[PDB]
Amino acid sequence: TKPLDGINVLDFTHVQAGPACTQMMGFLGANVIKIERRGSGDMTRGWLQDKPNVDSLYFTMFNCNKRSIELDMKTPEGKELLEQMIKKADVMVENFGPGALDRMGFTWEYIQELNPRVILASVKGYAEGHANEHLKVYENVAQCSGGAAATTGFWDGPPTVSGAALGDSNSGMHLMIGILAALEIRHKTGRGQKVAVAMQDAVLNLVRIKLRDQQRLERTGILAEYPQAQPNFAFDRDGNPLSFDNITSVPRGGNAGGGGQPGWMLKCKGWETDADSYVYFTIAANMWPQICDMIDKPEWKDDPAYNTFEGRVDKLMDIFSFIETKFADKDKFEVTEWAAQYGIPCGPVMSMKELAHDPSLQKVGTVVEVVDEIRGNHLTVGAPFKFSGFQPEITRAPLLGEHTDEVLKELGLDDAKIKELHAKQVV
Amino acid sequence: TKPLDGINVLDFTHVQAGPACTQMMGFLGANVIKIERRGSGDMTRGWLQDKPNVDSLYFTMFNCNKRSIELDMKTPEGKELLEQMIKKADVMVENFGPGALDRMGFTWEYIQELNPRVILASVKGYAEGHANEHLKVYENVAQCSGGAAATTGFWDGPPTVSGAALGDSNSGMHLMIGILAALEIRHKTGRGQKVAVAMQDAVLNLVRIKLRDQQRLERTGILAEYPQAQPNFAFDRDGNPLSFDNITSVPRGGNAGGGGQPGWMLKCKGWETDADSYVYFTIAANMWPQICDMIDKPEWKDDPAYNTFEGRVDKLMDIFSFIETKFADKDKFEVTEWAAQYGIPCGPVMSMKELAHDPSLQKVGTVVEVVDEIRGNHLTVGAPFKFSGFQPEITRAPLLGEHTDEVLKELGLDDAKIKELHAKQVV
Ligand SMILES: CC(C)(COP(=O)(O)OP(=O)(O)OC[C@H]1O[C@@H](n2cnc3c(N)ncnc32)[C@H](O)[C@@H]1OP(=O)(O)O)[C@@H](O)C(=O)NCCC(=O)NCCS
Repeated sequence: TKPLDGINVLDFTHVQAGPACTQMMGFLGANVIKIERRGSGDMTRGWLQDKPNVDSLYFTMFNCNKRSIELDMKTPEGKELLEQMIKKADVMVENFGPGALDRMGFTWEYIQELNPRVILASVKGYAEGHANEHLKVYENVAQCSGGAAATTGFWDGPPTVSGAALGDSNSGMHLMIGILAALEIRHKTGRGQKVAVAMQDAVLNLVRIKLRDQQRLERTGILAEYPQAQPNFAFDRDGNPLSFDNITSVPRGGNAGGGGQPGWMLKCKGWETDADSYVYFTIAANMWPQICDMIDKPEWKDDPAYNTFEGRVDKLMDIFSFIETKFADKDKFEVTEWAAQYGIPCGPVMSMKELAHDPSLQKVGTVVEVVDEIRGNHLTVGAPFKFSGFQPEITRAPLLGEHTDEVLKELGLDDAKIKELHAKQVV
Repeated sequence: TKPLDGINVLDFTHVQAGPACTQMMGFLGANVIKIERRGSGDMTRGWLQDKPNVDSLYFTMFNCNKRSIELDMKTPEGKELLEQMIKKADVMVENFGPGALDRMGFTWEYIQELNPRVILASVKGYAEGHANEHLKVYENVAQCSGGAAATTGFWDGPPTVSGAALGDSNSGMHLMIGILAALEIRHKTGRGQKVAVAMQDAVLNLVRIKLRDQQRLERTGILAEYPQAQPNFAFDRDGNPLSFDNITSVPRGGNAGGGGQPGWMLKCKGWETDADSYVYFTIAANMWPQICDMIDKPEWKDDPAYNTFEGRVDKLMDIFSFIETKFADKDKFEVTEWAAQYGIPCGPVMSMKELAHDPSLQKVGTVVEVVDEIRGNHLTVGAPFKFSGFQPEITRAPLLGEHTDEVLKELGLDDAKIKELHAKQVV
């Protein structure tokens, strides 16, 4: 009915990486109890707010399907409460930076003694045992540490950060694989495990195709399909030409295909006026004829300077310029619909405005209107996994300490034991 | 002792998205049996080969921990073998493009009739029921459909793809979450499920913070922390300033922070000839004092134009421009180490060559040497999740059809039948 119904998650996480993971577990039915610092709670609450003294969108789009309890974990009575909650939890999730939980008294070793069944899941910057184990890491630092930044953007520009959250949310989703894997192993052992994802490794996993390319480069000295391998196409900022004579580490390739077969980002009508008025167009080698028909170049079906991967390298960027020319007069949608007639893989650059209001994404539950009576409704990204046997029921993100008392009742605490704790500045 | 021990995966997948997912399952212990086209098989085998007549690195770095059987599924005899295999399978992963398996005869409904326990997992371009459900989609096409390209690169350049495989490996990791969540649910119901991830939605899920930004922009007309909101810093290509006056959809922000904590990509010594000689440098709020001592500008500790996020977010670029000057004569690693002395969140852009031979990434098992006695050893990325109770065991990718016979014999077949199928050109 819902894969994580009845899994309870003691969630210590803050910001993006850890909360993204617990939220998505929440969307699959887990009972996520989020533990927050007394007074402020999760930073994201006060970051980039749109209305004052209202939880930010940063917070709400990463914290639906959870309850909040405030807790000072430095206090004798808070540690006592934690022990009870650990005994009821299936997974504890944390992204606190190294040794921190151990310093609260909750080493993996003691946790095992409190609940041999509980899984301990962590996000960190670097793996345990890495020389950089101790370094401090946010989204873009991890994109840098993991290879994305070096391999993204252009040959004549800097390393470029990706808009997508290659380091926070992607670590989050990786962690969520770890957690589920550990739940799968517990069915056979009766025991919990420790599991950790490092932002660098999560990034690296997504840039695995670039570690393909580094080895290709080391062994052959060239990467035929990169723009720098087309003679006198690519120039550094001083007008000097670029080739694989000089390159010993995988370079930026602009809008080249990557793991996609050859491709490029082509202008559509209005690109001067509209930043996102562009398609991506792919030359699959198996599609050469189809493409010649579309662009009205029958002469290129048989010329061997044009009809194999190999002949095409001499000229790839000239081909792409010539295709661009046909799109000169059509918006990205006309171009995608035209391309689709030929089966060619080609699609528009969707702007975020287009995405936030697309009827298709709301039909399938991928953009979702969350009903929030307190802060006002708001959009969010649902579950990118679709299942035959159930639908996520997303509900609004918790207010600070909203559920503190309700959670203490589920633990078995009389109403005056709760009164004590508020006054003691534990909760 | 290995989370997917005894899970049997009927793997139909090719290229990157699907295989990434089944490979990672194989690392966690799954019995992955890859079905391949008679004669050529997975097209990655012959795409960017480094040695002739040898499976490429693209194939080997996405197809460890699997066996190969060749099979013609359009044949009566091959459908019969498929039915037998589906009855032994726990999960059946596919990325064929829509309706394809249904046309082979294996609709979800017949599959259930064969095995009410099997999970059917799919990668698709767009979600079932989306207007674009039928479009063909590779890596960078999905990056475009999902919002990443629109929000990646610079305000004065084109939408830009990421070097990270946001569309393929990303999608395959999200699928892997769907698969594990379905295995968790099957312990409770005894039943399999259908599960699908669309590349558009996998991308969009990593781009959630950009949906936060769209809504902030819609509600307030401005994004204070984006470069375009510091007066006269940002210019479009032909001499004209840029502001949020004109911007209704989240724009490209160069190497801005992404979140609530501003950062930039900063030149280090050697940048004019070394593409990856840069550092990312994040102004955390709490860390401004320490930033002021590393810099040796102590005037900024009490100047309110300088010591608050509100004070800071109109001179932000001037500030990075001056921190950058401190780094002109030091490298990457020097700068980072200077910055760790103050717990400042700063790190190097790692190059792919630095990462390919980094000793830490090899010690923690994230870059792993694969022992491949037929093609030569090669590197690959291993498990990004680290577990206290087991270690993945990485084992080389299969030769086309290497395991056909072996797998037919596990299907209870007879050595006469086997040699008949080879001859009948079905295997
Ligand atoms: C995000 C990150 C950089 C934030 O750093 P930070 O502002 O220093 O916050 P910390 O996580 O280190 O926690 C602050 C301290 O207060 C403690 N603390 C936090 N909440 C508490 C509470 N509810 N009660 C008592 N103590 C608490 C922590 O144990 C920690 O203790 P310490 O002084 O012994 O180190 C850090 O958590 C991190 O690098 N984690 C891994 C990677 C990551 O998630 N970063 C990207 C952000 S999405």
